[PDB]
Amino acid sequence: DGLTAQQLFNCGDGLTYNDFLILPGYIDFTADQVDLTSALTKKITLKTPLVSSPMDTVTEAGMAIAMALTGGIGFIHHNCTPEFQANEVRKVKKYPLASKDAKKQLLCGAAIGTHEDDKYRLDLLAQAGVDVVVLDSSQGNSIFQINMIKYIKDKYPNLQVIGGNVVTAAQAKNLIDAGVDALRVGMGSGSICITQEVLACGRPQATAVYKVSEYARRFGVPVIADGGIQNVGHIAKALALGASTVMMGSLLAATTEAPGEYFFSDGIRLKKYRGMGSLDAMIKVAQGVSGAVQDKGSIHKFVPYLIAGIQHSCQDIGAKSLTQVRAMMYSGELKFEKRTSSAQVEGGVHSLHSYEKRLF
Amino acid sequence: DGLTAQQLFNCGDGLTYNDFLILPGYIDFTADQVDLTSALTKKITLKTPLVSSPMDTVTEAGMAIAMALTGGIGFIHHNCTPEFQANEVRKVKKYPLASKDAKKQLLCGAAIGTHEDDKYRLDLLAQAGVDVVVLDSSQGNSIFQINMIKYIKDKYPNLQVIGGNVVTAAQAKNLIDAGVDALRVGMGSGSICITQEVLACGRPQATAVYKVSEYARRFGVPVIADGGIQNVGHIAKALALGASTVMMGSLLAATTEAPGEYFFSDGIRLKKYRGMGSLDAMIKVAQGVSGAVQDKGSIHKFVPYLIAGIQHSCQDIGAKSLTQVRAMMYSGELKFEKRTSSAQVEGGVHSLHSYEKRLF
Amino acid sequence: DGLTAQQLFNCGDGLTYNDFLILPGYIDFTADQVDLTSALTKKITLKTPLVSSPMDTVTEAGMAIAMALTGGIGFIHHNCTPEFQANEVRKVKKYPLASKDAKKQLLCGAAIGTHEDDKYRLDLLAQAGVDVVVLDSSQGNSIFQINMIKYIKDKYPNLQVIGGNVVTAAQAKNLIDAGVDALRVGMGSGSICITQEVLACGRPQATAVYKVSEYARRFGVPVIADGGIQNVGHIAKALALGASTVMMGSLLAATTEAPGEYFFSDGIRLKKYRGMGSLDAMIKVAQGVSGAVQDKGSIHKFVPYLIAGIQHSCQDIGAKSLTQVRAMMYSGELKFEKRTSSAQVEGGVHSLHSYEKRLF
Amino acid sequence: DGLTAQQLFNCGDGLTYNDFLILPGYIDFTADQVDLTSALTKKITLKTPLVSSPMDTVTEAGMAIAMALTGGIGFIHHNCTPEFQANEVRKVKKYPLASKDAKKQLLCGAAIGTHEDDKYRLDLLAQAGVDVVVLDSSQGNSIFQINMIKYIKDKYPNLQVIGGNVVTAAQAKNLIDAGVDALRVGMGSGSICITQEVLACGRPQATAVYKVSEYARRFGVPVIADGGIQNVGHIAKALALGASTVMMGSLLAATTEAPGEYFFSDGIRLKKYRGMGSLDAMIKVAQGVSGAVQDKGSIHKFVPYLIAGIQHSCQDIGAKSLTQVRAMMYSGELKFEKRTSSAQVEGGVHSLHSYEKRLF
Ligand SMILES: NC(=O)c1ccc[n+]([C@@H]2O[C@H](COP(=O)([O-])OP(=O)(O)OC[C@H]3O[C@@H](n4cnc5c(N)ncnc54)[C@H](O)[C@@H]3O)[C@@H](O)[C@H]2O)c1
Ligand SMILES: NC(=O)c1ccc[n+]([C@@H]2O[C@H](COP(=O)([O-])OP(=O)(O)OC[C@H]3O[C@@H](n4cnc5c(N)ncnc54)[C@H](O)[C@@H]3O)[C@@H](O)[C@H]2O)c1
Ligand SMILES: NC(=O)c1ccc[n+]([C@@H]2O[C@H](COP(=O)([O-])OP(=O)(O)OC[C@H]3O[C@@H](n4cnc5c(N)ncnc54)[C@H](O)[C@@H]3O)[C@@H](O)[C@H]2O)c1
Ligand SMILES: NC(=O)c1ccc[n+]([C@@H]2O[C@H](COP(=O)([O-])OP(=O)(O)OC[C@H]3O[C@@H](n4cnc5c(N)ncnc54)[C@H](O)[C@@H]3O)[C@@H](O)[C@H]2O)c1
Ligand SMILES: O=c1[nH]cnc2c1ncn2[C@@H]1O[C@H](COP(=O)(O)O)[C@@H](O)[C@H]1O
Ligand SMILES: O=c1[nH]cnc2c1ncn2[C@@H]1O[C@H](COP(=O)(O)O)[C@@H](O)[C@H]1O
Ligand SMILES: O=c1[nH]cnc2c1ncn2[C@@H]1O[C@H](COP(=O)(O)O)[C@@H](O)[C@H]1O
Ligand SMILES: O=c1[nH]cnc2c1ncn2[C@@H]1O[C@H](COP(=O)(O)O)[C@@H](O)[C@H]1O
Repeated sequence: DGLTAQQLFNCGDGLTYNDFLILPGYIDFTADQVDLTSALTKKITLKTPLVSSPMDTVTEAGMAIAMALTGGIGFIHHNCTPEFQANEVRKVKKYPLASKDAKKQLLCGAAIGTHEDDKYRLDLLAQAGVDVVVLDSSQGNSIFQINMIKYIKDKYPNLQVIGGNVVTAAQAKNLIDAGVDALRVGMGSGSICITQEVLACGRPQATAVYKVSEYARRFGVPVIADGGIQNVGHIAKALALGASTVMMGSLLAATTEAPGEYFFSDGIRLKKYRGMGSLDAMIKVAQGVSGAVQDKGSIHKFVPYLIAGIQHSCQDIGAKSLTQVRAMMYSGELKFEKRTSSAQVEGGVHSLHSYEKRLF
Repeated sequence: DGLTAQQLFNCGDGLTYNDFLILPGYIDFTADQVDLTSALTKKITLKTPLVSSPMDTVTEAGMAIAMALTGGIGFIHHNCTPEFQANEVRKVKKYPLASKDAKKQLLCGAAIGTHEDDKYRLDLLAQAGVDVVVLDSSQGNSIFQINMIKYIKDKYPNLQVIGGNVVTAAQAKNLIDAGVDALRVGMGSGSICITQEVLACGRPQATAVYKVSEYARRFGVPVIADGGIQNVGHIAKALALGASTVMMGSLLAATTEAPGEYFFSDGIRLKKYRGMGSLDAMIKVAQGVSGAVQDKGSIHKFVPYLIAGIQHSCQDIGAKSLTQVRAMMYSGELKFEKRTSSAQVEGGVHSLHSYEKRLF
Repeated sequence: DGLTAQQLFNCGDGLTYNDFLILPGYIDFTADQVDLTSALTKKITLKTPLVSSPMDTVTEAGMAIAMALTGGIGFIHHNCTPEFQANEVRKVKKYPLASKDAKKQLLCGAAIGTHEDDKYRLDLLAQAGVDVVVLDSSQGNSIFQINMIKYIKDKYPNLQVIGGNVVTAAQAKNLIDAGVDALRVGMGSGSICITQEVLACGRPQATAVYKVSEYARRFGVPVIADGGIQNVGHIAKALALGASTVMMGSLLAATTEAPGEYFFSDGIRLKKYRGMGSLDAMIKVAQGVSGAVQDKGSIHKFVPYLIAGIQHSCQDIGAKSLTQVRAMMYSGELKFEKRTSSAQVEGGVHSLHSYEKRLF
Repeated sequence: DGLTAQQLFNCGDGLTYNDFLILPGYIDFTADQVDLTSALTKKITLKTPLVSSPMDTVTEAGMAIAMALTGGIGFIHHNCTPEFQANEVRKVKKYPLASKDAKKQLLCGAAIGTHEDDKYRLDLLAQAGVDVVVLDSSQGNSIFQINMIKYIKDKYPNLQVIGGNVVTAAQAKNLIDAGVDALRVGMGSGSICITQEVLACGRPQATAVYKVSEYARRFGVPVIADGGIQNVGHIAKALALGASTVMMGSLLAATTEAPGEYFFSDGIRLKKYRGMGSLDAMIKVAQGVSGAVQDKGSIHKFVPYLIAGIQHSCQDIGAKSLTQVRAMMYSGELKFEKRTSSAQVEGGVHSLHSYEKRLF
């Protein structure tokens, strides 16, 4: 009855989060007894598996503080001067589940590129007290990224470095050999991303998260699942497939703590959201779009809802912690099954004249 | 020519009712010679395979009386004070194919939870003379449900108990060992249900109905197929896959006997219909939506139409009774075949400028 | 390179006409050198493979005359008094590729049921000079149809009888043993049919046409492909899969010779079209809808377009006659390939702001 | 990890460009170091892989000059007098990556049919100095085309002849034996083509491009991929599957250099675009539609964008030239993976209220 993850993904099919479900297990505990403790890198641990994306319409100091206070972490974007990014990290560091360091200050992440401006940008961020840095690229398996990783681990031996983006075990081997402390996974699955239309390169997100995690777990390197998360079930699926944490953009967009002001159109409230490879953000080929997302309220209200939903999902599948979810996934005890297009219709809201969908 | 059910469902695919058809057989009898007699539990038998769902917008005493008079049964909902549910059961018991007990009163079902308030609710329902009780949960394979079943079978040895919801043979083993008299099958396939999108857990309904019934038939325990029934063909498919009875919500919603008033919107008549896990019905995470369904008239006219349609379907496939349909299915005499997206388009109404679809 | 029909259909998939294509061959002749001569029954031959459906919104004497004059045949419907159907057959018989009998009168077909009124209806049609009769049923594998066939072949040994509808080789065995002269194939594929929705019984049309023809060719019994023909490519596919002739409803509906008046709605011209199992046409369960189809002009203009299109299709696949098309299909010389949903999008009109589709 | 092209296309599935992706490789060079040099025929080489289609709404002398100046080539259409086509070729020959001949004049292509008017049309095009000629047919594997090829290679031994259209290795064998210098590939995949609807004959474009190229590479004969190119990723996929050059219609339609005037509808600017087999372009059966495409600016701006996009795609997959892309594809070093319908949705723009899509 059911299929194990190894035989679900080694079929060669192009599986996404919407193409499968997890089969229910046995329940002998309540939902809020479930532990969501998660390893971000080899040496940084969070109370929750949630990470904010380093985009200029998603993460500044206000978003980073709110994610850290709710038990996650925020990565500040680099579409600004080195001075500005360092000042934002300083505001986070100088501000029950809160994510904190050895001095009891909030944890903060930052993003950098792989050019020579980024070697100076790194120094300002290290002086500002950054806890972890992510090399922000579409295709992280490059000589430019490998030279940047080898430079950082020599200059600042204490710093935690996240490599990527990657979608295959061959790409992960080079970055793990180069000494990264974690891997960012996904290519083209993001809500605002058109990289697969424009360059024919990418991967369906569920098989990518599963494949890279199966290779990376052998070296003690955790995986961050990034792009294409639309709901709490997508977070549960990403963690169940081997990811240690989940990074999101559009799902945290249009919250009170996200950068940019609110506006009105068609009688409803909106906030701007755009890809870092859109012409708006940057002979010059575009890799993303710019648009808008509906208002979602404060992260101090929305993150507790995601936490309750992940706990309820772990209870339905029979696991007391995310560590136990991944252990029963790799051992073949957790079970999955595919969905046909008809099953996807049967699984959504159907056969009603009209309906109202409130989540919490 | 064609595939048996055993080789149709052991392929590992995510099959739903819309993904297959039943191949025609040989006809040597008229349609109204077909017998629809069905076992609800180990000791309760109905003239028809139809069951009303225990939802607050579907089953109260008026709905339960009409279903029993038409040869089916109604399960009264528990989103009310225990006094009110016992009084509704009392009104059903105080009221040619009618479903009745040894005292010649109509048969009545009731629903309860698995908390400690439900031990008191159970005693009032037993006082009121209830014939069968269903433990109403999204994931019935739990210590809470198993302790509730073992308590009921000791306190009232005469009472018939229905377990679930379940979608796998591993879940059914625990409830059959605990002593249930029938199993409720389905998770997330309901018209008003978003559990699969919020918690990533569930199963396509046709494979769930087929697999739980194949395990349960060996212990003499019948199966009730619940959620995702849109038409008479779905009822015929559910019974052909091994189910003894079929439970529906939205298909019996907006009938004259269902609870709640009628109202007009967009020039047409409607009645409210909602999931028991919707915020409207019940820090708190929603598992269903609330909406509306178009008016359908009285169950005293609508149920006879479903009965005639199931008889016509049994005639087309060559069987004189539902018992014979399940016997031909398990022996490999009955045949099935898959449908691609193009076959589903060819099977619906197509190639017309406009059309009118009256069923009876 | 490519797949033979035997290995395309013995995969167990639910294939429809839209799910595959025919691979091109070698051309050494012009398009109008192709011969479309087709056997309707064991003793009736037509210049073309086209047959009009016996529906009350499709075939009366005017349609039957035009179909016969253009090289096909028309089957008159039975939703009228036996007197009226016999008078319509009389008007066809009383009237360069024209379909004619030994007396040089036009050929005419008629439809009858399997009840005892039909034994009298048959005699009026036989005296009216009918050339062939079809038993008009949704599921022709019945004791009622077998007794009717055995009665007709004894009463009128000269009469040609078409059995069906069938979709499997097991159904065809009984009717071929009973002595039918041809088989009508298809169940639920028609434009106005909801039999699969309501009774769960039917079959995808391309696999049904292929499987019944493969069994029937061994006894010299031809096959008529009926229901779900939307364009000339569907006619070419039906003939290539083993059918001797193709029957259509909606494709010949709203022509000048079809019964019923024209009317205007939404600024365009329409004619009524309905299923024989719709409540409009006939305690009672509906098996079809009633609607409308856009005007197509005269059959004396429209049938020549279908003839030219089938000749062009035979030229592209490399065959000088329909006999040679079926010979290369059964020998494995003709090749086919499957289509994914994306291939169906690439195969239709795509990537335009607006367009106009003119066929001839 | 991933599938090679040989095992992706030998599955028998109906694959299109949208049904797969290319997995990323290793990067150790910048994007504008990538070489796009491409062989058009056995003796003509271009700086870029881009070709203009010979359609009356796409290629006249203005379009041919602009494509040649940007490093590609244009084929002039033949839906005009032979005198007019020769005069257009004359204007192209009379006019840093520019495509040129031994006399340092721009390269020019022309189209001809397989009738006896075309033997005279050929002589005027040779008079005018044409560099290459394409035999313009829907099904090029015919006695008419083979006699035309054998006539041209004897009359003008210096002329380069392109055969087709073909979609199978059996069709290519006859034209390669006849002595063609290149093959045009595709049937029914074009934006304005309904050949698969009307004649049931054609092939999904990605499998056709891959299979004809695998057979043709053994004889040193290059392949031109024609029809169904919607974006830069489609060009990258076509070249990666073995094509030497890519031909497009709709993607170059509504540019400043394309023939026909601009017009306004619904507040936007448009230009007419139609299939050569539409009734507008030419008892007669249509094989294409006529419509409109939105304005796209000058080819001197649009072609550089396509060049930058193909270079970026080659960089993401790890290749310094198109020659190396095809070498990694045939050796099994390049990797691909399939996409389910859900993966195609995840890969496009999703989960936004509104968005703006600018490419450059
Ligand atoms: N799937 C994804 O994750 C994805 C896809 C597209 C864009 N994006 C987002 O958009 C942003 C842009 O991504 P990107 O990949 O263009 O960033 P990038 O700076 O790596 O890309 C610039 C290009 O210049 C080249 N380059 C990079 N570093 C270099 C160096 N040191 N020397 C010489 N050449 C060098 C690379 O080949 C690269 O294609 C990213 O921050 C990312 O978050 C993400
Ligand atoms: N697929 C489905 O069938 C489905 C899915 C969702 C909701 N529903 C409907 O919505 C209603 C709500 O379903 P539900 O599963 O939330 O009901 P429930 O009362 O079982 O759920 C409440 C939660 O509290 C916990 N719990 C239950 N009994 C307990 C006890 N005795 N002690 C301690 N903890 C206990 C359980 O872990 C459960 O998740 C149901 O009546 C059902 O009809 C159905
Ligand atoms: N897929 C299809 O081809 C399809 C499906 C539905 C309807 N239809 C059309 O609608 C019309 C109605 O079809 P139908 O199958 O209902 O016709 P029918 O007269 O065969 O059906 C009437 C019912 O009465 C019973 N019956 C038939 N003859 C009998 C006899 N001699 N004695 C006792 N009982 C008998 C049969 O079991 C049948 O279900 C047909 O003419 C057909 O063209 C076609
Ligand atoms: N998939 C495709 O590539 C496709 C499909 C349809 C149309 N088209 C376009 O439309 C145009 C029309 O295509 P077409 O195939 O009809 O051109 P065509 O001139 O080859 O077709 C005319 C028909 O006449 C016949 N014929 C051709 N040459 C002959 C000769 N010398 N003697 C006797 N008979 C002869 C052929 O059988 C052919 O079907 C083409 O230029 C093409 O670009 C393309
Ligand atoms: O412009 C872009 N194109 C493609 N991907 C991008 C772009 N900008 C950001 N991304 C990715 O998109 C993710 C956010 O996707 P989302 O959570 O689905 O909304 C980011 O974390 C990046 O991995
Ligand atoms: O809130 C909810 N979420 C999910 N499933 C529910 C909920 N409430 C009821 N159900 C299920 O939905 C079924 C009715 O589904 P329907 O017949 O498709 O309309 C019920 O019998 C329950 O099994
Ligand atoms: O009411 C009905 N329900 C289902 N099938 C029918 C009905 N009436 C006619 N048919 C079938 O529909 C065919 C016509 O289908 P069409 O060519 O697709 O429009 C007829 O020849 C019959 O086989
Ligand atoms: O009328 C027609 N029907 C079918 N295919 C055609 C027709 N006219 C041109 N073609 C093909 O369509 C291609 C252009 O397709 P596009 O690039 O997708 O817009 C041409 O290069 C021809 O191969």
